[PDB]
Amino acid sequence: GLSDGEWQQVLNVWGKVEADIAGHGQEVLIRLFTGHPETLEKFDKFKHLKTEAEMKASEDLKKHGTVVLTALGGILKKKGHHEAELKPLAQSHATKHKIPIKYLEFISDAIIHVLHSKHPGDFGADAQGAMTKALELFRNDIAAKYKELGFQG
Ligand code: HEM
Ligand SMILES: [O-]
Repeated sequence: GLSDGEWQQVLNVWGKVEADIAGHGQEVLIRLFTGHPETLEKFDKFKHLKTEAEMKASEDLKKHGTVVLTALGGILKKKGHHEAELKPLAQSHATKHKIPIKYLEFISDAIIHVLHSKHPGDFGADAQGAMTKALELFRNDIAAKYKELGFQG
């Protein structure tokens, strides 16, 4: 797990995201979709976004970005005691949305990239280490639920 010091770093970094949840959410999803087009296909409502300009101009994409980061933020604030919050998310993503765990790795990487992109020089090595541990814990706990369901893709 993460140490108290690491969780404090995670939540300090998260404060940066909370100042502009929509902007961060939008950029994380655009980073995901442009770097891994196959992920866009999992969203029937975003499949029409044929270009990054259309992605940038989509208010519904920003809306979903807000939903995604709000959910992740809720989980992070639990500092690992997130079973009740994480289980339903893991189950909807495996059973309803059919999201392979690889795509969760992709979005975790996108979050780290967006943090550096929006806060260059202000997302330190310690902060990156802590946030990475938090995202890995998140991903790994979802993976355990995916294994329970026998879900691969
Ligand atoms: C940080 C990771 C993620 C978080 C916190 C997150 C959170 C959410 C939430 C809260 C919802 C709405 C409630 C629900 O259906 O469970 C949702 C819906 C959805 N998610 Fe995610 N998600 C994550 C990653 C992904 C990834 C990586 C994909 C696909 C590559 C994905 C695909 C979907 C789809 C298709 C929906 C339904 C969208 C719609 O048509 O309204 N999610 N997600
Ligand atoms: O999502």
